[PDB]
Amino acid sequence: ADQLTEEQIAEFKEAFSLFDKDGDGTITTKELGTVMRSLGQNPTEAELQDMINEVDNGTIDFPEFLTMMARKMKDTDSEEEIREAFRVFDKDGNGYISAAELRHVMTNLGEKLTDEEVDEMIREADIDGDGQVNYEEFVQMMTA
Amino acid sequence: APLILPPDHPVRRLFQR
Ligand SMILES: [Ca+2]
Ligand SMILES: [Ca+2]
Repeated sequence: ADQLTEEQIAEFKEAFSLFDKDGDGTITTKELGTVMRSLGQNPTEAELQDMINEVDNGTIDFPEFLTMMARKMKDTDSEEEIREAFRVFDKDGNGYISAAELRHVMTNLGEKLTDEEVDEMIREADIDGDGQVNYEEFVQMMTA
Repeated sequence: APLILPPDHPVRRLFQR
């Protein structure tokens, strides 16, 4: 649905090559950070190291960089949709999701499950054992 | 009539068992 425009890709290319010391087209972890800070963000040591190893020495070219930027777009869109869904699942707006609320919303979404199956999903996502699923437990449940 | 969710929606990915 949501994809990178030609304008964004061109800007990513200019930010990539602006901090590429050689003409190889492959930047390091340290150079990747400067690129990120030029794009209005501020990742840390581990974050930069996790990003560079997710798209494969510790160096990446632009096609791999664009892949990483696309995944960021995919993740940030999923993050808000999960945030959107939580407000929908939380029918009374108390900040928690009961088994009754889960079963009701699932019905409207063409998902007819037994009362036992609903209890299982709640039991599976309930970490602190309050009986209901809050936002933190909901994110882990949706991310998987 | 149930709601129609986009294929790239996390909720539909929750439908997957
Ligand atoms: Ca609730
Ligand atoms: Ca809980």
